[PDB]
Amino acid sequence: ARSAYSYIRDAWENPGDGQLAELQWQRQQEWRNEGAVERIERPTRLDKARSQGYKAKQGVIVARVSVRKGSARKRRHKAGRRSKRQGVTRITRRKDIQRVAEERASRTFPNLRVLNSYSVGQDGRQKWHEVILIDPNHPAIQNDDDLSWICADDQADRVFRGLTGAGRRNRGLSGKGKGSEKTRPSLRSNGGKA
Amino acid sequence: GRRIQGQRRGRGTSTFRAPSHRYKADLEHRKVEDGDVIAGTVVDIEHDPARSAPVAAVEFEDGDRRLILAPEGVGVGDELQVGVSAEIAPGNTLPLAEIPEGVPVCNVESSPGDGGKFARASGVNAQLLTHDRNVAVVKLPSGEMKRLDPQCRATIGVVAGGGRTDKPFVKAGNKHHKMKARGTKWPNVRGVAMNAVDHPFGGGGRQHPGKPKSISRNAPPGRKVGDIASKRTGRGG
Amino acid sequence: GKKSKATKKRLAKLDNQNSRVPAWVMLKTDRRNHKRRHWRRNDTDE
Amino acid sequence: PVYVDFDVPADLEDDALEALEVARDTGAVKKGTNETTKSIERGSAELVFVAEDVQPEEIVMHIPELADEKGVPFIFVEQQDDLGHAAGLEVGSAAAAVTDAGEADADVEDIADKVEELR
RNA sequence: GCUUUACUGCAGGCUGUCGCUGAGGACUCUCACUCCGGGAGGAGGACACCGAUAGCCGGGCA
RNA sequence: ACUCGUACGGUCACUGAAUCCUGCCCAGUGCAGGUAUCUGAACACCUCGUACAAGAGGACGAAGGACCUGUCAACGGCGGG
RNA sequence: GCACGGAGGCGAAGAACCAUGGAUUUCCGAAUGAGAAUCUCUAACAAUUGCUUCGCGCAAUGAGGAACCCCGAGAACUGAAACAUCUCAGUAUCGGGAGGAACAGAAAACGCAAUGUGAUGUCGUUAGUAACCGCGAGUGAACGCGAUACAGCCCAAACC
Ligand SMILES: [Cl-]
Ligand SMILES: [Cl-]
Ligand SMILES: [Cl-]
Ligand SMILES: [K+]
Ligand SMILES: [Mg+2]
Ligand SMILES: [Mg+2]
Ligand SMILES: [Mg+2]
Ligand SMILES: [Mg+2]
Ligand SMILES: [Mg+2]
Ligand SMILES: [Mg+2]
Ligand SMILES: [Mg+2]
Ligand SMILES: [Mg+2]
Ligand SMILES: [Mg+2]
Ligand SMILES: [Mg+2]
Ligand SMILES: [Mg+2]
Ligand SMILES: [Mg+2]
Ligand SMILES: [Mg+2]
Ligand SMILES: [Mg+2]
Ligand SMILES: [Mg+2]
Ligand SMILES: [Mg+2]
Ligand SMILES: [Mg+2]
Ligand SMILES: [Mg+2]
Ligand code: NA
Ligand code: NA
Ligand code: NA
Ligand code: NA
Ligand code: NA
Ligand code: NA
Ligand code: NA
Ligand code: NA
Ligand code: NA
Ligand code: NA
Ligand code: NA
Ligand SMILES: [Sr+2]
Ligand SMILES: [Sr+2]
Ligand SMILES: [Sr+2]
Ligand SMILES: [Sr+2]
Ligand SMILES: [Sr+2]
Ligand SMILES: [Sr+2]
Ligand SMILES: [Sr+2]
Ligand SMILES: [Sr+2]
Ligand SMILES: [Sr+2]
Ligand SMILES: [Sr+2]
Repeated sequence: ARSAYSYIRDAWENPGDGQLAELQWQRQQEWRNEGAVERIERPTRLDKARSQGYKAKQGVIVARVSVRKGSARKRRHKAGRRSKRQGVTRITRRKDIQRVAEERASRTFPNLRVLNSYSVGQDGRQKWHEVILIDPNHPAIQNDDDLSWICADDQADRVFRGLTGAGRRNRGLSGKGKGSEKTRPSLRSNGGKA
Repeated sequence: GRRIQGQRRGRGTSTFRAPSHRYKADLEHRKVEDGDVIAGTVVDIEHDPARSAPVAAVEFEDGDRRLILAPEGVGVGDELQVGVSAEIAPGNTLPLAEIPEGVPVCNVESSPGDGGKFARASGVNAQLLTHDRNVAVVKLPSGEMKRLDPQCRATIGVVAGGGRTDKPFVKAGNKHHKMKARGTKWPNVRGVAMNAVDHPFGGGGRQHPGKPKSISRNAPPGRKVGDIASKRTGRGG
Repeated sequence: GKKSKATKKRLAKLDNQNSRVPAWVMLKTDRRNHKRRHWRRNDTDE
Repeated sequence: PVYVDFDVPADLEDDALEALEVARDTGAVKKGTNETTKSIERGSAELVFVAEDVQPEEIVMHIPELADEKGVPFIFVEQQDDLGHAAGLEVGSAAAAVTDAGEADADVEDIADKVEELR
């Protein structure tokens, strides 16, 4: 039969309809009053977190992060530029907001490593994402068959090197064939043209 | 070119800041619970560096010693009241609602409880004209009819120091001393007297603005100089 | 000026270094303090 | 609160929890929102409880309407930990379901009846 | 380096539109949101602010 | 920042103590206000087109402009016959 | 010791010397009790975190490293015989971060279209080809093939 989870999932397909609509309207009022990174006891979208790797266990942390909405907050050129490099208003950054959120979360919890993240809405001036972070030093995790991989040295600060699911997608690594000529194995090795 | 003086201002560097560390106090109305059971005694009259007008030090019943924006005619010993039931006497503060139409007031609040925003300069006063259950109409010093929440508090009387403007400075040195008590860069070099790189009006053999002075409201900073969005100029017509 | 305890330790070290290469080092090496300094001609750090 | 559409009197909640406790000793009961959900879906449920202090609310938002289109009666409990204690758990429980009472069928019936009346 | 009704652009301002954003070609309301208030509460209000885009101005700047 | 400031204020400009004075010009340019009619973008809407889409046209029309007015201690002008 | 002196001493109680392991290891320094131009003042994981016995009790982070590597920010001189798209170039330089290598990686692939190939780097080639471009100057792949090395697995959910 359908899992209880499928119901949370199905609710979030139309965050603007039904009970979820009213919940969000209520919640955001409180979220707007909270900081940039608020640790939370439980995921807001359980089905999504469990799907991404979350477990109700010691060493697993969840945090909600908000970021200002919109394009780049770029400073206009003070020195000479050809028309082409004078733009300031329509230029957007290359990292999506979800990625900016994962990094702020990870900076708040220096000892934890980002596992994944998902969206929990936005209003007219900001976006919220919840981020799952793991304590690579806690034995409950070092002994987990599904999460111990994140304890390896080379997984340190993984989010800052684009090793996140959101990181990999933003780097154009989704497709395995056409269109990924300059994204795989890395943007850098391809001269930064992807 | 280079940023004009008006643009250096916004950065709030020392040259443009007011000598705040020398200013005395924020003459905002006292905050009363209700009832008007607040009275104090004028304990002293002082000079206010920030406004070139006198201020009065009041000692309130509950033990609070605060400087007050004093109207004309207030002296040591006099008792002042602040509250809804305060007596309609010069120097007392109360909401416009409690004030009789046709009475000059000063230090009028813009929004109830803000402490006062209008008519605070030397010898000026607002004039309460109309009352109502929803709107108190006041005539401000500029002569404009302002609609205010009748819950906006004011002080009865005109501000102390009237006529300060009647006497000329006579000397640059006198202007100087006053300017040193304000957030202003003085003296003033004319735009026409500067190099083209420094102002829209600079440059040219003889001095003259090589352009009309009435500038559009939409003009960007650095260009908005001269007569800003003038509806008209001159004395004629 | 006024010297701190540390400054004084550093100044003292500079004074000590400012000495001759012992005569015996000459013989032993069979034939110059390249760091000889003068208070006037030179300038120390700080 | 968004999924709650009527308040239950402390007394009623009292009787319900007790009925639930004797249900696990005698009959059969499901502990957990997931198990509770499948029971309501498989139709093997007589009475389902739903805590009211559940945060986030999405975990249980579906129980009410799901129960209606399945005839299954349901009742609210002010606290999550009581439901878990009553359900015989050393932890809390956002929802519970009596999968066939046990020498409590009589009580369960009345509670359901009382609830319907309570709208 | 400087100028301007030189060429081409870029900030910035004004203006419409979409999102924020709700209920009953002009209108009422309150619940988001804004402001005042120590607080209760008051003022305002789906506007404004902010994100996006479109038209006009634009030697302020390249 | 101005600002512990509130029009007897402070911002932006011009002229440059006192004294006697400061004429004519609003066509151009600038600013500002108004504006029946005209013109005036995008989204939404309508027609054609496409099993859809590109696209073509339409209706509506904000600021702006056309047009009218105000203004020279506003840029400036006050000739030849 | 360099270091070719003088004096004196150590070494058969096997010194010197070399290898491995251990001891000692002032102060400043990430610098961490507070402060300071390497010192001072009155018990210290400062600060941010995780677990928590809710007590700094147990732990993590911080800074360094020649370049290499990953993720972000991103010029201009220059070329086009001027110059704006283009070029120089995702170069210089900047912010963040890991390792001994990084990154990638077990198909919602390929599309020598097939009765065919079968994770991913990389090397040779495909090729200055296709594609881009004031269609100017210039920019510029991929599939495949030959090699190198080869390796495939784990969750979420259903049912418990
Ligand atoms: Cl991380
Ligand atoms: Cl003055
Ligand atoms: Cl093939
Ligand atoms: K160039
Ligand atoms: Mg398993
Ligand atoms: Mg004050
Ligand atoms: Mg000064
Ligand atoms: Mg002057
Ligand atoms: Mg000059
Ligand atoms: Mg200029
Ligand atoms: Mg002149
Ligand atoms: Mg000596
Ligand atoms: Mg405020
Ligand atoms: Mg120029
Ligand atoms: Mg002059
Ligand atoms: Mg002069
Ligand atoms: Mg220290
Ligand atoms: Mg050239
Ligand atoms: Mg590589
Ligand atoms: Mg050419
Ligand atoms: Mg290229
Ligand atoms: Mg290919
Ligand atoms: Na971290
Ligand atoms: Na010296
Ligand atoms: Na020059
Ligand atoms: Na004219
Ligand atoms: Na050592
Ligand atoms: Na530590
Ligand atoms: Na502790
Ligand atoms: Na050339
Ligand atoms: Na040239
Ligand atoms: Na080109
Ligand atoms: Na072949
Ligand atoms: Sr680190
Ligand atoms: Sr004030
Ligand atoms: Sr105040
Ligand atoms: Sr000039
Ligand atoms: Sr005149
Ligand atoms: Sr000297
Ligand atoms: Sr619990
Ligand atoms: Sr004169
Ligand atoms: Sr005119
Ligand atoms: Sr293989």
